[PDB]
Amino acid sequence: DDVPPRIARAMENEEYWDFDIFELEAATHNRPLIYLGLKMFARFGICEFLHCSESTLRSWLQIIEANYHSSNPYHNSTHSADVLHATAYFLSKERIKETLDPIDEVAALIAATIHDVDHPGRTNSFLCNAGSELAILYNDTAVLESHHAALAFQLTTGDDKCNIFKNMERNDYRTLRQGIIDMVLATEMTKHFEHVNKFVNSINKPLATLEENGETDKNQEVINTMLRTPENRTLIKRMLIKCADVSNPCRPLQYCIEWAARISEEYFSQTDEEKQQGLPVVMPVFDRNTCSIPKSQISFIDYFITDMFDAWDAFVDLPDLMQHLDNNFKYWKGLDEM
Ligand SMILES: Nc1nc(Cl)nc2c1ncn2[C@@H]1O[C@H](CO)[C@@H](O)[C@@H]1F
Ligand SMILES: [Mg+2]
Ligand SMILES: [Zn+2]
Repeated sequence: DDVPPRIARAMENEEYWDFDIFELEAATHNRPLIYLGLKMFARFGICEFLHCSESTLRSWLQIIEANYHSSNPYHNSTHSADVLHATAYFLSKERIKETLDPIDEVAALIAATIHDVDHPGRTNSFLCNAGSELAILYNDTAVLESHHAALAFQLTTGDDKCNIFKNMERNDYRTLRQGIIDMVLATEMTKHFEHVNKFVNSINKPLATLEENGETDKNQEVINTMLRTPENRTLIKRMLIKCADVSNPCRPLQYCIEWAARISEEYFSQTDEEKQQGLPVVMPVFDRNTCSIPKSQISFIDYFITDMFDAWDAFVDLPDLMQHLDNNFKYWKGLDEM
């Protein structure tokens, strides 16, 4: 409640898409997740659903945020706060509000908080090739993604004061647990095109077919009944977490460039380490001495972003995001100047 002025001013227009997440980072002193978490969890009314106190949530938001590495350029508490902000925005839209249930809204916002917890600034491929402690632990299969979720529940349940899932029912926790685990694991990029195709075939194409009839009262109930099933809700949740995770190209141009520079720096550190240690170079194009950042961002957007957000926009209707995507894409094209 009693938040100091600079941090309180940074979180004024937090419902809006245009949000100064880096002012919050500077204001909070690399602690943006706890302050943004407090307001976001309260606004939805998550501790009323979970039956937790304010002090239980503060201890929970603290211990996860401590395990986020400040040394990492991109994968830190500020990134998870940006994803949490993106998550809440998509949940607040009319398509997602009317489709999803309150249990799903809680699972999404919790998942966004923990999805990259204890990131080593490195990819899965690096850890498998290096023979890391977690690579051997998870058998070179969803190494980081399983570690993020597994460690998050170890921190939450393992300590009594940190446990936000203390007063819940037996059935309510397991459905919530299965929901959070699935959304965190869905962020793995090897299954990127799998999660995009399953979204288009099961949601968008049926919804496109049903919309041919019109806006009749009986037909809207069929659109409701079809989307609101457990299978399709999960596919919407898998798509929502994926989009919010890589929503930085759809931000305002200042933030887009900042997110681009940070993730690029995190690769150059990895590429320098792989050369010195004598590991196989899994990311050859992302080297500080040869990489074009503008040209790299164009390749990333064309491969991952453009087709995914096309599907997500067609479903949810996101005119601000797709307009920013067009403005940022053309800016990266303009920086060649040769
Ligand atoms: N803007 C981005 N550019 C590039 Cl090359 N990779 C990015 C960008 N934003 C996110 N990523 C990557 O996407 C993955 C998370 O979905 C991570 O491996 C890494 F963060
Ligand atoms: Mg990930
Ligand atoms: Zn992520």
